[PDB]
Amino acid sequence: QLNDLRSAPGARREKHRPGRGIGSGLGKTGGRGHKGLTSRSGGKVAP
Amino acid sequence: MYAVIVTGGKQHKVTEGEFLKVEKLDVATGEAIDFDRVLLVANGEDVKIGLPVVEGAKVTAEVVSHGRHDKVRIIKFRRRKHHMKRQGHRQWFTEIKITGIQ
Amino acid sequence: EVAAKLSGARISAQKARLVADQIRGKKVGEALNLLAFSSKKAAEIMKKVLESAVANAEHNEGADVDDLKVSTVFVNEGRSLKRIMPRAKGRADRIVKRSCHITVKVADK
Amino acid sequence: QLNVNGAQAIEVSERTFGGEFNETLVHQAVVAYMAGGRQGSKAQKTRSEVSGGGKKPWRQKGTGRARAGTIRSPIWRGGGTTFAAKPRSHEQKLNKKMYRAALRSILAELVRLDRLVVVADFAVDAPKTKGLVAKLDTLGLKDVLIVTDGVDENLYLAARNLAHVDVRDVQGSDPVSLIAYDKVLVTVSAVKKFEELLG
Amino acid sequence: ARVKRGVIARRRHKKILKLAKGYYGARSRVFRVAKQAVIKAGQYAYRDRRQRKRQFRALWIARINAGARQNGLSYSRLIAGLKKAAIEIDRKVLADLAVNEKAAFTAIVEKAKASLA
RNA sequence: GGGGAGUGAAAUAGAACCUGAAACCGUAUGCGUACAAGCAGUGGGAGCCUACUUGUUAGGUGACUGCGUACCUUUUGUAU
Ligand SMILES: [Mg+2]
Ligand SMILES: [Mg+2]
Ligand SMILES: [Mg+2]
Ligand SMILES: [Mg+2]
Ligand SMILES: [Mg+2]
Ligand SMILES: [Mg+2]
Ligand SMILES: [Mg+2]
Ligand SMILES: [Mg+2]
Ligand SMILES: [Mg+2]
Ligand SMILES: [Mg+2]
Ligand SMILES: [Mg+2]
Ligand SMILES: [Mg+2]
Ligand SMILES: [Mg+2]
Ligand SMILES: [Mg+2]
Ligand SMILES: [Mg+2]
Ligand SMILES: [Mg+2]
Ligand SMILES: [Mg+2]
Ligand SMILES: [Mg+2]
Ligand SMILES: [Mg+2]
Ligand SMILES: [Mg+2]
Repeated sequence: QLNDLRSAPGARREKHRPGRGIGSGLGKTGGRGHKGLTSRSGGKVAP
Repeated sequence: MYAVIVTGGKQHKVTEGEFLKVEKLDVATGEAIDFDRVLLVANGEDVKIGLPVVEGAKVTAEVVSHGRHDKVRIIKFRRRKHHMKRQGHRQWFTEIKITGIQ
Repeated sequence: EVAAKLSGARISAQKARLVADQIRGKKVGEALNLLAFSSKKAAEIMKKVLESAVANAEHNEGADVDDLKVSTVFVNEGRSLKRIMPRAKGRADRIVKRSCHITVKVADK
Repeated sequence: QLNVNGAQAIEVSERTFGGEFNETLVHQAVVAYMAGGRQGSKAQKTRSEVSGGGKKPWRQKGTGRARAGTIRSPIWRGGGTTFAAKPRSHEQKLNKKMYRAALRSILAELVRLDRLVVVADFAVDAPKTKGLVAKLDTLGLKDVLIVTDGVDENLYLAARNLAHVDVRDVQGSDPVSLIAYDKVLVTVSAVKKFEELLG
Repeated sequence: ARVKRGVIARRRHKKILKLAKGYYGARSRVFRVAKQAVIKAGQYAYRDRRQRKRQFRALWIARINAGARQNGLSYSRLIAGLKKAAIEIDRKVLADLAVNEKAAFTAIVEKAKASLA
């Protein structure tokens, strides 16, 4: 049945969204920290 | 006719036929319960107290029902620090009825 | 009991409360006299509503005009017309032109 | 083995039919097939494609309002979506071995659950839906998938108007139809066709 | 697939405002002031579950001291007299006996005196 | 502009017309407030009113009383 089968446990993850809520863990910042070059749009250190 | 029985680490002012809510104990509904931890027994004006405990005195009770009462909320909020946490709780209890004070 | 409404009246809601509370709970015999000599604009509108309410009881029912007592009077707020008014140094401010809904209710009890 | 309705075993290969059922592989195969059938037809509008919004509404300082740079900004009402999506393809790369292994896995559960009905031959004489309905009433099947070595014209013109019956081919079947339909109707000409295609 | 959030936010706003009812002024009818009144109320509710045991303990001690001073002892000496033996009656069921069962409280106090402590 | 009478299944579908919430503004009944000082709540709690199955049960008020200087961001640090 198409209504029954699923993937194996651990094969699929949920793509955690930064910036939603505060219990999610990535709230209000998205894992960027605080002021600095690596906290803003296009904040890419050159390789 | 009033006694002082220790049930759940605390004691209560128990009379002959009073309903009482007590913390949950491993026993089914309707079964009889005996308390051998009575601390003072009084009957009219004749009052006696236990040396560590009153000897020979018993209080017979039976379980009326079980359940959970009065859901309370827990909020651990920290101002200005980006932290808040919520939790619920319902403590179990056991309504008992008192039959006689031995 | 019977009621009468005036949905859409030029006078604003706040100004008409001070006349409504003056007659809420009186007899129609002196309610018409208080508004017949009141100095406010709301008195003319409210007496026109009250006489229509009395006429409704007289015609649609067999209630005499003597036993009627004005029971419930409340003035709500209706649509407000928005228009601008020029002011100093180029700034223009918005002016609301308010209205009200007057509901006079008389009872023969 | 696959007992045909004419009371004759056939002795299929045991690698295709009668194998371990790895459900994760089947889930991946059906997800990839169902995503590949989707046409990507979506076009929102960024802040660059919305008409207008060229100049600053007001000065940087001295106005008292918030710092606005263009009318057509995502924060503004009539502005464009901040992450407007151009049309794109939805196609997952499924390996040729992986696709065939999913067929071999699902065809085993079709035998185990007795969803697979094998017949000596299924063919209609003239195009007529009620004739095919009567033909299927002989087997007592409803909402059946008909798989044949070659889709005849008469058989194809029939069953299009029929509600729950669909006709496919061995090189036209998919992982989705084999699981969706309640019963699968194969022919002895088709079970041999799967031998060289799957194993 | 556009999702409009005008039906699920109302449920949460009404849920907060239901708990925030009975408060003065804007605290029970505007969401942005009601949420603070709920968070602060929950914090006070959490702290007062701890403080309740302290406040009742302080009241029972005060009542037992008042009941004992009428008999001829002090609370500090009364607890010592009880602890020379093991009478093991809690403050909750000593303040109840101090008020209602005055004869039983006197019968406890005389035995505490007899303990000589 | 209303009160009737009629149409319609339904006019609180009456044209400013399906549903029609929130801010906002009123009218009714219950309770508390004019000797009492502050993030307006929380723990306790008298009296009153409504409800019952007639109160070691239910709901609304909360006199009084201990603690208690809102949320977000920036910070070594904020009621600030
Ligand atoms: Mg963290
Ligand atoms: Mg920041
Ligand atoms: Mg820094
Ligand atoms: Mg950094
Ligand atoms: Mg000019
Ligand atoms: Mg204004
Ligand atoms: Mg442009
Ligand atoms: Mg330019
Ligand atoms: Mg647009
Ligand atoms: Mg290929
Ligand atoms: Mg009719
Ligand atoms: Mg309606
Ligand atoms: Mg309607
Ligand atoms: Mg409208
Ligand atoms: Mg409709
Ligand atoms: Mg409407
Ligand atoms: Mg008011
Ligand atoms: Mg003051
Ligand atoms: Mg925020
Ligand atoms: Mg500084």
